[PDB]
Amino acid sequence: VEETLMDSTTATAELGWMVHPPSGWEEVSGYDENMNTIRTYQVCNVFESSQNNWLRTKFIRRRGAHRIHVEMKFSVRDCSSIPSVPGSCKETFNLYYYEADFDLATKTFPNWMENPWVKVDTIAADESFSQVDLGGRVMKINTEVRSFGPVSRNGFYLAFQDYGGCMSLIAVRVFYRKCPR
Amino acid sequence: VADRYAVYWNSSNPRFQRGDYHIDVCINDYLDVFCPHYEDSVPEDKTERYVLYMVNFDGYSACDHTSKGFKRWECNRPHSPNGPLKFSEKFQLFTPFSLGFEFRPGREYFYISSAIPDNGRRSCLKLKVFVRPTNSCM
Ligand SMILES: *[C@@H]1O[C@H](CO)[C@@H](O[C@@H]2O[C@H](CO)[C@@H](O[C@@H]3O[C@H](CO)[C@@H](O)[C@H](O)[C@H]3NC(C)=O)[C@H](O)[C@H]2NC(C)=O)[C@H](O)[C@H]1NC(C)=O
Ligand SMILES: [Zn+2]
Repeated sequence: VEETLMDSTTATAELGWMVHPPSGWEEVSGYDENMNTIRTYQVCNVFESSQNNWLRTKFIRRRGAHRIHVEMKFSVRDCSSIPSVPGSCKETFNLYYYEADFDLATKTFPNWMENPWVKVDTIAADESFSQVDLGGRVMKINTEVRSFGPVSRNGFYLAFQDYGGCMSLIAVRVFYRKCPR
Repeated sequence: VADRYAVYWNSSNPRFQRGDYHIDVCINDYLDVFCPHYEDSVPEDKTERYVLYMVNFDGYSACDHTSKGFKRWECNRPHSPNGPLKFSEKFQLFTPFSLGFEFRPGREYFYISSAIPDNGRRSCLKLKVFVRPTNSCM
């Protein structure tokens, strides 16, 4: 029933997603829950004030879906486990989407703000990491799933906004359900 | 250099032949390791392949990762598409991912490699990274 529209883990190359402020999100090599190598994104400008870092995915073809589901796997560092604690450090990030009939996204085109971008939600982690453990990684990657459904255009982009946290977007899986019944 | 330091990890590189290859960097600078790359017209015998390890000084000095290092990268694709296979390391203070790698100003870090087809594990190719103290970095 489930149909994947995009899955960052199957890239087997570079994601090449757009980063509005270059000094914010950046693409880096990472690991999957089942201990596998993939392409991930991270931000950690906890020493800089007024952070508003955006990350935009490639154009995602709709393929006959209206209700879109976004599965996000991520790690968020505990703000108290980072020495110089200003007070602006955060542990959440926002997810947005923008639909369009054509790619057309450039680097400026769709303004980088809540205005044109439609907010899906503020994503929080059930488990932030500080250190702990005494044998090896076993559980510290969060999984959050959200949905939205106006999507009527040929495709859409997804955007993630950070505002002063230290986090890593490990994977993003987008899918819809086209029930045979 | 600037902010990104390119390192061509092969035995023909004079920088490695002098055996004391090191780079002076500042927090948030990057290290880009370029694996040996050969066109398709090579019997893959003269083709160099390596496993790269991050080790401590003693491991660095002896060309031994055993009990003193972490396997870091694998230059196992001497025929990758878009140019040489490349691995990158950012000298960041805090990792946004569990037990990732963190670096500190004024400290030295080391990397060594062992040939895959194995030559002898003798005088390995190695690199020392000196992360400059805050006072030096602007
Ligand atoms: C073994 O190590 C050698 C020493 O590092 C490598 O030689 C370097 O190859 C680079 C190619 O990736 C050259 O860089 C640039 O390459 C582009 C190709 O797109 C050229 O146009 C540029 O002129 C060239 N130089 C720049 C930066 O403008 C390096 O110049 C070259 N270094 C030198 C002078 O030897 C070997 O490639 C590497 N070989 C193996 C076995 O993998
Ligand atoms: Zn030096």
